[PDB]
Amino acid sequence: AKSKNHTAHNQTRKAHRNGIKKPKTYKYPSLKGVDPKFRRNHKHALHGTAKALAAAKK
Amino acid sequence: GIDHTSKQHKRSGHRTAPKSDNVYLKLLVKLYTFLARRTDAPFNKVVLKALFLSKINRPPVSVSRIARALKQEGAANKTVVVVGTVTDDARIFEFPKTTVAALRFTAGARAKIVKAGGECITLDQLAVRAPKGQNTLILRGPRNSREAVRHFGMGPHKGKAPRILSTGRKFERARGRRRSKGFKV
Amino acid sequence: VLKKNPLKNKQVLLRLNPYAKVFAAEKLGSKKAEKTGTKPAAVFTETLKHD
Amino acid sequence: AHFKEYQVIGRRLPTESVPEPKLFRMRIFASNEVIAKSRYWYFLQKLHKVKKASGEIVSINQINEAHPTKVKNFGVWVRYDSRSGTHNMYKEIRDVSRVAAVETLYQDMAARHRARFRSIHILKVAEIEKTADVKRQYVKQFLTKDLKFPLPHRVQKSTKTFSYKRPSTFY
Amino acid sequence: GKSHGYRSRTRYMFQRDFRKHGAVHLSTYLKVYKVGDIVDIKANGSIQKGMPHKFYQGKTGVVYNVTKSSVGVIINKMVGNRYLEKRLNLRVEHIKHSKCRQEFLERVKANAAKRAEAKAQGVAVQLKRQPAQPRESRIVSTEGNVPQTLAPVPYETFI
Amino acid sequence: AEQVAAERAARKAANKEKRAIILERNAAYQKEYETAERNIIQAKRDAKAAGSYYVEAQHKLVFVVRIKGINKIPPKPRKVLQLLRLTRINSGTFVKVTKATLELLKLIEPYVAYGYPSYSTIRQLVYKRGFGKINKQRVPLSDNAIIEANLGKYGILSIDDLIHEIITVGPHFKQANNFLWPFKLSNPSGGWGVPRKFKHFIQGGSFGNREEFINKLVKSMN
RNA sequence: AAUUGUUGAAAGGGAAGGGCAUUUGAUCA
RNA sequence: AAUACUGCCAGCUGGGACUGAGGACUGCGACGUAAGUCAAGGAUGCUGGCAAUGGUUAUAUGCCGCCCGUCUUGAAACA
RNA sequence: AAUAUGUAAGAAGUCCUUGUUACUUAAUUGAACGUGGACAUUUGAAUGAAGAGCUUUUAGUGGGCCAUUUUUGGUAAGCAG
RNA sequence: CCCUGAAAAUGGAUGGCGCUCAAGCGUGUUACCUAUACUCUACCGUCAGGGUUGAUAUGAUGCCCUGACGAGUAGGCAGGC
Repeated sequence: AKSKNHTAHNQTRKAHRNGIKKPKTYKYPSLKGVDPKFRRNHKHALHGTAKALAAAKK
Repeated sequence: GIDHTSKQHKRSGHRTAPKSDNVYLKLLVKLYTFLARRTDAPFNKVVLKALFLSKINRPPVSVSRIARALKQEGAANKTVVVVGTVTDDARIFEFPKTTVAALRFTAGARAKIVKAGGECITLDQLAVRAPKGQNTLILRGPRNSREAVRHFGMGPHKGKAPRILSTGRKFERARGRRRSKGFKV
Repeated sequence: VLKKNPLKNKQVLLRLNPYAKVFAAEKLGSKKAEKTGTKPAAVFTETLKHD
Repeated sequence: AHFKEYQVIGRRLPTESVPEPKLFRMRIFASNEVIAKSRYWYFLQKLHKVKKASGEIVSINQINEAHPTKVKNFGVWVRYDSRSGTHNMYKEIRDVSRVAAVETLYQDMAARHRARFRSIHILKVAEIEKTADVKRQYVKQFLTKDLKFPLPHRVQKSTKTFSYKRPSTFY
Repeated sequence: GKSHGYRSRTRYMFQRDFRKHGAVHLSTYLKVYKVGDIVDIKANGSIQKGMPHKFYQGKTGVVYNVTKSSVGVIINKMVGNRYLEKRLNLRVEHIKHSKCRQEFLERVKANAAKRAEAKAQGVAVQLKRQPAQPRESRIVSTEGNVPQTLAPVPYETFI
Repeated sequence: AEQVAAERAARKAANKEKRAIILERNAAYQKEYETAERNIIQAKRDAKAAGSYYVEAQHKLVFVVRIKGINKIPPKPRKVLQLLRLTRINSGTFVKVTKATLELLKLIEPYVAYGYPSYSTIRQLVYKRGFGKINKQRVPLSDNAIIEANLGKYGILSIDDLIHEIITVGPHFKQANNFLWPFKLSNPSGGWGVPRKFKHFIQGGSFGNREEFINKLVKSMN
């Protein structure tokens, strides 16, 4: 009793019933996979500029 | 026939009129519907829409949260509006004088406001004093802080609170959570 | 309550277009053009019948 | 349909490299201006490297017969694609106008060689001004002097589905 | 059985061009890559380290990470009924700059220059591009360009 | 409470002023139309007389009607039809001629018939089956007040102004066309004139570009 | 109710039964 | 000059069929110098006949109409 | 080649000045994040959009077939793929 | 175009009757008939956009205005006997 193995029919219609959605983008992207040294120095620089801004403008 | 580009006879997906059978709530809903229909202030429409929210969509607002909101610049002389229930927080010690309008008030929160020097009014009184919502500030509680939303969206490499009954050792801490017994999540 | 068709109801046509009265009065729908006469060039005349 | 002669003059799109492109004119028998332009473009992109997107029509006009009330003999050279191959023919028609002559030729070819309008290509239409170069007997037989031929077995048309008298086909 | 590997059916894809084998020209290593730059991906057969997959050949992506000799590219891959982001680290060799972005910066600079110059007087800046509008009216003169009559040629049996 | 007469008189005065402006603008538009038509005719005449040929500018506006049902349609042409607002059979829209629009029409040519419209048929269409889109509703246009209210920001305040914007493509042609609901026409009164609609116009059918011949079909269907 | 006998009414050229509209017969506000 | 063909008329008019929804006024227009009128955000006036029309059922006529439920890509099947 | 296919066609942008870093550079030399300041008609190609985005739950489904075109096995098949 | 090639078993199929300057064959032009298709109108239901506590007067889940749509197995939801 053989049976049909594989077919791509109606798959495109099934995927298009719920429209294919582009990923939601944000102003600040994820910081994973980035160079650890760059991330550490970015953290230090961010702390420094936050402190400078707090000291300057209150 | 029409090659429809969207679903036919589809509902708006929003809740019109409360699902509850509270007579006082329906009366308040009618009053705010009249306001939002015969006025131009978006505050009335926002309050009317929030009045239809469910229990899970209407989390309680604490007196500490009210004080934190009023601590903002220029918010000291404003009327707090909570569409729901206002609870009492024992972790705070100094409550400034204010005017909070909400549907239901916890006895402890009401006592705290009365002792501080404020008053507890209802939505009808708030509407009477400010028909257009002048000098008001709407407060909403944390909706994603419920314990039932942590389990939502569970999947591998997500860490989304697997649905369990008991907690401790040998309860979903075996293979599938450690690298020593195969794979980690 | 009901849509009345222009070009068949004169009242609705006049309401839509106030210029309709002037158009009808001046009979602008049948206007005689200037009686100018030009002769095609011999080149075009020969190209028309050139087989 | 009722074929009409349209002469179309076209040219390639002007370019800075070659200003004032050459103008090509062709006469086509077509039902309307759209068909005439389509046939003009199709014939142009068979002898010249041109296309509709890389060209334009500067003029299109309708040619009327100079003497449509005079009976003429027309010789038409045609090339057509049959069920097996392409063949060239020369047919002689007798008509008062070129459009009528080519319509008769189209009906003749579609009825006798099963060639459709997509198959018959009009190579050339000319008028034989001397009644001595005709080489077709079916045309020559109608140029004889003192031509009198009767119409035997005349068939009449009746407006009623029943007739009370036996019809006669005299004439 | 069946074979679906990391380099399956790339015989004509991961292959150097004709008369272009050997080492790589010393220009790719001198290109500066920064975060946010849009680059294209084209695998090179000489270098087999950091080679991209078959799907990511010819795709265009933004740069999100800079390493010693590599950059990270974010590529939107269509799986099922959604687009998923893929952060893949590739060597400098199998990556080239995209000229569409450069044309965009050039258009932006011209856009700002025109916005300054035209608005110095304030008349019809028309900073937006337009498609190919239909051609306007024109007059052709048959001075030395008399139209030549053309007729279909008879069928020929040339061999 | 006797000020009703005062507001009535003020409303009448404002309406009369508005009607005066409408009449002046309509007269100007009619004069421009006559001048343009006569200018084209005489330009053709001088070009013919001076041993030359007058190449008319390509038409900048077309009318496209759908002659095919909503069944057995490939997905890309179906999407193009939806983007062109042709979801019912015997539905027509106006299209400005550009490269993008021409390539769009070249894709759904098998299911539509399009051609260059004339002023008379444009006016007849707008007068008879002219419907606007206000609050996502098909409100019929039986007065210039609605047109002015929904299009006054673009300088269009009357049905004649809308017709002018349709015939002559201008700065606000996109908004003018978007404001108008697609025209739902009926089957032709005198018939399609061909035995098989789904064949090209050169091939003897309604499918394909009809150029100036679209006017007769549009008026028969309207 | 299935089934059966009489009375009263209708139909019946190798089926009956139904729907779209009407004539005729019986009955009905 | 006329005529054939195409396109336009915010040119006129003859004949026939379907429809009468809405229910004191509200608006946009026209005629009328002005009263007032109108084919202008959905039909009224007059007159005639009866106090048969029409509802249910049976037969007849023109057309259409395969046996209910399940399995199946496929049922009415000689499943 | 055609068809099919990715990316860009802007305010999450561009430009001027200069604050931070434990990154880097011979070096205030580059990189990131910034503060202040300038550019709203025509916000940067056309068209469209009973609005778009996001979360929870779950019924049934996991034997298909046929039609145009491309095409495998087979001589062919209302054959299989 | 037609003819020989061209022979299968109950009695039968351009549906048949039948048709011969066809009612057969190719092409060109008009008129004519119709789908639950298209345009308008009347009614029902659904959805969307709104008005209506200035009342004796009640059902603001009530009333009214405008626009669009209405197929369907398994299955889901809602309103009702």
